[PDB]
Amino acid sequence: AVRVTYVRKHSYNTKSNGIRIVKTAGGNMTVQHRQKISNGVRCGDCGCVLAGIRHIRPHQYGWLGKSKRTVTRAYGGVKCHKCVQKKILRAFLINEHNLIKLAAA
Amino acid sequence: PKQVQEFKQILKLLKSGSIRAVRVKTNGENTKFKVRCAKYLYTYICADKAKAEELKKAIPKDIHVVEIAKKAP
Amino acid sequence: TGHKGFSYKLKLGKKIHQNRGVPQWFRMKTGNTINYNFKRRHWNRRKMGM
Amino acid sequence: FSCTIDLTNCTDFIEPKKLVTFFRQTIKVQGRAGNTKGIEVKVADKKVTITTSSAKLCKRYMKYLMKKYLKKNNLREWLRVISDKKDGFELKF
RNA sequence: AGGAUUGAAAGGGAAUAAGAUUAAUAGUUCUUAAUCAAGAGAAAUGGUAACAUAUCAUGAACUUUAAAAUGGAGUGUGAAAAUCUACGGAAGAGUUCUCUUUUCUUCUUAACAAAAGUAAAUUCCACUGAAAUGAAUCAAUCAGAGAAGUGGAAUUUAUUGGCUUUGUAAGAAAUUCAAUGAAUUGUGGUAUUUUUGCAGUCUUCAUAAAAAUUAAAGGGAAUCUUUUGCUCGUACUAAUAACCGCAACAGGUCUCCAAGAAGCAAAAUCUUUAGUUAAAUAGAAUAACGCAGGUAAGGGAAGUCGGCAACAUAGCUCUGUAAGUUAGCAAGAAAGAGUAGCUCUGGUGAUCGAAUCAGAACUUUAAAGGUUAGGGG
RNA sequence: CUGUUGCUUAUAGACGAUGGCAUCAGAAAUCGGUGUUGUAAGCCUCUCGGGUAUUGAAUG
Repeated sequence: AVRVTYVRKHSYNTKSNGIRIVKTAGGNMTVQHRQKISNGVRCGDCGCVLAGIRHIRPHQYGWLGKSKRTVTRAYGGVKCHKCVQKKILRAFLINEHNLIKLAAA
Repeated sequence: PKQVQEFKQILKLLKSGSIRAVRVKTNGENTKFKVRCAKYLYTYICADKAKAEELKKAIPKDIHVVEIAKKAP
Repeated sequence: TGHKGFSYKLKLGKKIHQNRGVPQWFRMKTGNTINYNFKRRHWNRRKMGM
Repeated sequence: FSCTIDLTNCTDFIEPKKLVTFFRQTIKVQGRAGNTKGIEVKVADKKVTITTSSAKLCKRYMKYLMKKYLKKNNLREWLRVISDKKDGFELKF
């Protein structure tokens, strides 16, 4: 087999020193540098991973399109649909209860 | 490098003044029209000789054209 | 090391420059007693300690 | 499949007949050296071809038995079988 | 507005690759192709929904959320690479009076993007409402705060979007041939290993960083081309000769990549790519006494302070395994039988393939033992 | 006369020494005798085969 060497001067297998050995022209293999695996967005209430948003590095969200870093809904990109649905029902039902309980019962 | 897909978009590339150079590579099966633009190198894979000649005529006369074959320049 | 500070590299270059012998024309001066530089060193004989 | 052997400059060394036979009693059509009834060697004047359709054979098969010749007749040091890149072989010094 | 400096060339971090080139530097030069940052030239739609639209489709103060950014073990599994292998060849080389349609070598392709074809896993959404309880995993685990089924959405899979494919791009490179010019560069595998993710399981009186910096939300204040990219390091060794031990010291000194055979094994042994045949001089002779490695008749610890040293046992399968015991062990207890070569048969799957197990003939120098490899009570 | 030297010398030997021969010398293969192993390679038979054999063995 073909053995390879690090290209940069980092000699230790740290988290930021990940490599991939891929085949090149002529049969020789070159060394790449692979990105770290990143987490996604979580709902602020239930801590569940949000859908519709990619799991990329924080600085790479700026390069994405405007619609690719959020969801077209209230609290989109910070609250899940279950998280939001309870917020709406909490807001309406509590105010309605206050209207009859107090406020000229 | 980006690839244009059908015959319409390539013509608008030569019609536009953003062009910088054109290289035509003839392969054993098809011929590629590589338009060197400012940012990217657009290429069109033409598999019909009749439509290849039409694209050759549409090239503005004031631009450099490189014809490539089994031997590179 | 490969990695070094800029001013440290210039002090390494000076130690290279000073590791030279007396030029021939200097040895032909009248009343000359300086034939060999005794402040000379080699990498494998004395470590310059910097 | 039709592969030939070019002998335009070694007819003095190799007379094309023998060679015409060699193959005949040496291709192992089914492991038997000789049973080439479906192999059409013929004479082809200067060249020698096999133009075989029914039997199974390959170009590297032909180069193998060609090298059997020049080793058998002790003249492999003088010649060397090169493919003409045209489904055929030619002999060089 | 909230708290100052320094502190990591292994922590966090905007963005570059392939080929060629030098006597020596090269993700740094050259060719080609990219990317990033900073600049210049009354406010949209679609889908029931999850959510989706080459910028689009405004969004200030203030506040909030998320990311950067988090242990380990063990199991299963997706993909790539290497190794092995099936089919079909092209080119070159090796052996060849004994055979061998034979043995060997090459058949490659980056960053960044595209979107023909097509995956595995997980989480959500719509319809319906499960008991005769079903669904499923290697294991689990799950379900009227809603299973299974049908149809969808999203994300992860070493860049865009995981894999094949495409642009780059064959014009490069590899292997050949001729004397610069010509030829080729399919398709597969329910195999092994490494790497990289994923999914749930287990474990803690252990719960396994922060900041720079980025995005989104709530709120509703106000009304394609082109330029530049500064400073410093970059040679070489990294060790049976470049480092630390007074030295070209058998000592010590942190990592990355990693072929074949054989085997449970990254063990011992042999080989391929690469490196080397020099590493404090040799020649003749073949005394004693040594240092290192061995063997030995008969006896078998009588030697000795003492079985010191050496011998001995040793892999795998089957049978069998005592007292004692904190009931978990003792245990590989102890003890016994088998094991080779060749020719066959059967069992274990999917819509051709895996090494594994069992059995039967016959032959022999009667088989773990070259290497490796418990002495027991 | 003796010593050196030669026989990569032996009845000897650490080196010296000692012993033998030195042109009718010596060395060498080959052959025969003598041993060891166990029946070669090509096609159970060839086959009591093949191989080794002084190196510190014995003839020519």
